[PDB]
Amino acid sequence: LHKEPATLIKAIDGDTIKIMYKGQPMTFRLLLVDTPETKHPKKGVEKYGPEASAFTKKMVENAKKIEVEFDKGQRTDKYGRGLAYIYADGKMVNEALVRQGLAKVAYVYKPNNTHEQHLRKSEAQAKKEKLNIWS
Repeated sequence: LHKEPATLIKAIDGDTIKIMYKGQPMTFRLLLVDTPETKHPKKGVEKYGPEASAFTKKMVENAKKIEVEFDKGQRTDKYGRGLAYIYADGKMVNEALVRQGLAKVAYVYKPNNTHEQHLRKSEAQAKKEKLNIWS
């Protein structure tokens, strides 16, 4: 797995960010994490939804460099969204959200599950600290 440079275009939700990748605007979905949504299909603006959303947004908007890291499996989902680990200044956005109890580790689909263990380790820590979602 390789990190590739990308440019922020706009944060959309806790789990979705629009980025310029290899010169193309693309919507990216954060791999392996589910955050509460402000959009969400059925639901709507669930609890911690606005919180996860502001977290992702501040973190990617205040970064000097954003990098995209594809997993070993398919790289887009059925909506055309990129499936990646997103890094802000060397820090993985997907892990940061899980470490703060602002996301749960998702339904996992091999072979896109390389950082599954790391994330689960951060999820257990946030639960144990009883943070946000976990309180």
